[PDB]
Amino acid sequence: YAPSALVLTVGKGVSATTAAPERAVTLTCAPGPSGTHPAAGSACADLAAVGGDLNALTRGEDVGCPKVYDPVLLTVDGVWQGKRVSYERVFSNECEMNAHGSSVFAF
Amino acid sequence: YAPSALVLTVGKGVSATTAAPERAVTLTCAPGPSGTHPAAGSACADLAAVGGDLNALTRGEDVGCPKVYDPVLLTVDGVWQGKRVSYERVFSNECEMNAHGSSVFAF
Amino acid sequence: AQSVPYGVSQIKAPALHSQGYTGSNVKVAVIDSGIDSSHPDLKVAGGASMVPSETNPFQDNNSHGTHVAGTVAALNNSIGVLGVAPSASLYAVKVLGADGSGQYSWIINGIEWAIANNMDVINMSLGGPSGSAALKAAVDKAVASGVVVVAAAGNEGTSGSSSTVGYPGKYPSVIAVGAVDSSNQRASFSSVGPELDVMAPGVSIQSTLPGNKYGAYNGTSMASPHVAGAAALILSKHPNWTNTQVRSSLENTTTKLGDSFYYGKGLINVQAAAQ
Amino acid sequence: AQSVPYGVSQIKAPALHSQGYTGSNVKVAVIDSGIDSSHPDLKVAGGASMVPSETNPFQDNNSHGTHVAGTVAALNNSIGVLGVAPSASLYAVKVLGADGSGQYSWIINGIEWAIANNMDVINMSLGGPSGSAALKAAVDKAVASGVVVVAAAGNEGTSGSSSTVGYPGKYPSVIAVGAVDSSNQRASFSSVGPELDVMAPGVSIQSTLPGNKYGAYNGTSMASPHVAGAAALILSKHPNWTNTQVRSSLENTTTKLGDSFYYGKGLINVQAAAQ
Ligand SMILES: [Ca+2]
Ligand SMILES: [Ca+2]
Ligand SMILES: [Ca+2]
Ligand SMILES: [Ca+2]
Repeated sequence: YAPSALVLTVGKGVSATTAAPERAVTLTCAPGPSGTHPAAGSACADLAAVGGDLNALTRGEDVGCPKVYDPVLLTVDGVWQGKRVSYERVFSNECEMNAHGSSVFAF
Repeated sequence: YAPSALVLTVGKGVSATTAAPERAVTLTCAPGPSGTHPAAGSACADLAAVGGDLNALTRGEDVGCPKVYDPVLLTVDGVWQGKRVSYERVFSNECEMNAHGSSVFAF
Repeated sequence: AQSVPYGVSQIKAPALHSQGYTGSNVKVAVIDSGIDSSHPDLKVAGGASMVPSETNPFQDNNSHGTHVAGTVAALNNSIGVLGVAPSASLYAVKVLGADGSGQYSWIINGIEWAIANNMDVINMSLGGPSGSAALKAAVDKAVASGVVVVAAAGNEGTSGSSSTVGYPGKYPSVIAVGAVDSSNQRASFSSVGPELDVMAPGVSIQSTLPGNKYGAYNGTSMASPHVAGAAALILSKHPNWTNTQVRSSLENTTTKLGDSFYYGKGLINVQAAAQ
Repeated sequence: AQSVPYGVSQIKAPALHSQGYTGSNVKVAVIDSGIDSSHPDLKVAGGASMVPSETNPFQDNNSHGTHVAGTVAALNNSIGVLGVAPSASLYAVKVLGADGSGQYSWIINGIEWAIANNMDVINMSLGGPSGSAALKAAVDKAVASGVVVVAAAGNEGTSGSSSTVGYPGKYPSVIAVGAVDSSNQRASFSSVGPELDVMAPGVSIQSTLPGNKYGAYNGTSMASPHVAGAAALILSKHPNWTNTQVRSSLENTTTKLGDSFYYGKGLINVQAAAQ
């Protein structure tokens, strides 16, 4: 009985709010993958892979983004293995962030 | 384009964590109601009613709970009208909390 | 072996039980979630259910109600615990569901069952923050009827200098019980305000649970059946004392603790009440 | 009217344009997201796409690439802005999708198109944090080939005393551009480390956007086409100078700013470069 539920936001800005959220989704891997995630099954799969640890999501390796600075802020809140979560990160642009996990940020 | 997504947890305890989450759901009213909520449509309807403001959820009026003290902690995180959220409350027991909104806490 | 929860002791019950007063021939209605009638440390005379979808008074799906019932009459043998009023006739008026939730009109209806079936004492370890004309009318008629009425103060600790006493215990016609520890310290969650009558042991009160189990709980809920069992012993000593006499007795012989917004009159002492 | 972005000025471009050096007859390939060829302040010679699902080099669905292209050759008329090298032949090597994301092998492939089609200068305002044997081989062959190679330092500001310069600009064969403001202050997001060559204006750099629009942007990305347009003018003055000569020229005539982990050699000065 995996207590699992996340919500994800993203807006231009360098901090939580002094940076509105322009997109927001929810993911749930428990028991099976669902939520508003145009890529649930992979994300679960992602976190599973890294076993729920944002901070450990191999960036890209062979993907390049435009070197523009339009900072984007990523928030994640919920539980994983009934373990709480409250992560937030800032990527220099939106391509960076997308090259970040594989599918977590498939958003 | 209502940026809307919440996640809800609940565990015995007086604080966020030094109180595991034993149950967790996600709700989404935007555009329409969905999520893991054995009562989505009402909750949306609830928040809509109160227009997303936890702190304003008429308790009961004509429902009584057992006067046992088994404190339960409620967390809510997300966005409402693309407005962020980070609410958490402690009810003296679990009946209290259920008598709280109508359906938000329909959990 | 059998053990005596500290609470039965805090209140001087055994002194009475020593002199032959065990609550015998007295009818106590526990309005609540029902009562496991199949536990060995309990003996349930009868009862009824106001819960439409949960109609066996003797099936406590919450455990709550069983816990409470045990603080009033846990039998007096060589097993389990010991109720305050061990030979008391126990009635299960169920008005609380499995979730411990019950409509006011169920509560109300339960009170009415008890008046008609001539209970002497009623225990209501339930409460909500708003009251109503019917509920108030309900407990008011019990008292006119001669029933002693007891109920939990509430678990909302303090809140300014405002009262946190819920209903029906806010109503002046109901004895409202707050909770203290083995040290006579009020438990923190205990409701305060001027509608509080007395205090009783309500922190880690060990009683009976559904399925031949025993366990410990906390709450103003656990304090009430102390006062309820209390009322009951006094009537085994003095069976034609009015409820007024019994009430009056309980509140005039308390050991005074703190200031009355936090402690009312203080910890009851039935030994001292029975005179 | 036409306006001259401060950046074209920071770097002394107009001095050259005054003496007849406008980057004319020089082939600059902008490897990127493509370039709106239908904007009035741009004139696009030709180009190709390595993006399999996005095969028109002249359709910039990101705008990025259009912005950059404009910092190199925005035409010189009575409208819009002004490129650094206004008469430069512009090529759109698209290797970035609508999302501004492109595989290394697309980048690589784009470089290869440019070598074969004899570009003189290549601008790569793209980058990732890890490199590879092929990518490195890629820029290395450009240079052997005689192409001047320029690329954004990266936008990861600082991080200990570790380098935050991404690829391909980390590679010593690529000129790597960091970014300064109108005050020659390095922008904060600007990457640092020993692989940084020079700085250029990369904060609120106003250029052309898809749909006859003009707007301002920030990034090491905006700094590169400054150096790229730079390279280009020097070749309009000296068309049979090797890339080595041109590189060497740019880095030996910089105005020195801070310490080189943060500024490399300093702000380029093409006026001073063309001799
Ligand atoms: Ca016993
Ligand atoms: Ca009262
Ligand atoms: Ca122009
Ligand atoms: Ca370099």
